[PDB]
Formats: sequence, C-alpha cells, structure tokens
Amino acid sequence: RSSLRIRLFNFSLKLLTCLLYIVRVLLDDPALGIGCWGCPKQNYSFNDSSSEINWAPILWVERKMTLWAIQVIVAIISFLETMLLIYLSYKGNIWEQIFRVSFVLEMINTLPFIITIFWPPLR
Repeated sequence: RSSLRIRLFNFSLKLLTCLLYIVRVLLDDPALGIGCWGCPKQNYSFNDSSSEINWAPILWVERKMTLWAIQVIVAIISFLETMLLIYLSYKGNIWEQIFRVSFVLEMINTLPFIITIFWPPLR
C-alpha cells in the first residue's frame, strides 16, 4: 500500500500549498506598497473614471522571504512526486499525458516557482 501513501502525501501537499497561499494573502497588504521585489515599490489607487486598469497590483503580490522559499520547496516536492508517478507508470502509452487535463494545471502552477529561483527580481 506504499503507492496509496504516496498519493495521500501528494494530496496533503496540494492542500498545504493552497493554504499557504491563503496565509500569503492574509499577510499581504497592498496599501503599504506594491512593487517589483525591492527598490521602486509604488503605491496605487483605483480611479473609476479612468477606464485603464493598472496591472502591477495583479501582476505583483508581495511574498515574505520565508513564504517564497517554503512554497518553492513544496512545489518542487509536488513536482517531483507527480513526475515520479508519471515515469513510474506508462502502461503502454507515452503520449496523451498532457491532453488529459491534470498535467497542464500541475505544470502551469508549479514550474513558475522553479523559474523564480533564477531571477531574484521575479520572486
């Protein structure tokens, strides 16, 4: 039953990172300042008259030094285990894994944490 333990751990990992996202949004205050990771954080306001919307608040969310690293760690383990299962079980088909709609959500929500390591300004 070791395979069931692996999926149970992965299920715990996915619910843990979603809750850590809640922890982030609870401790992320935009009015203090929103910017690109250090220098130039810029305060913002919303104008109902001007139809243009500023994307910097949406594009940018402040992440704590502890929070960004632990999410990267959790994402990597979830990334490791899912492709541990993918490489473990082929069952006579190498294709069709990405068209089943679970690979896209796993990959699009995980590797961005991997690429943020390369660029400190993108954390």
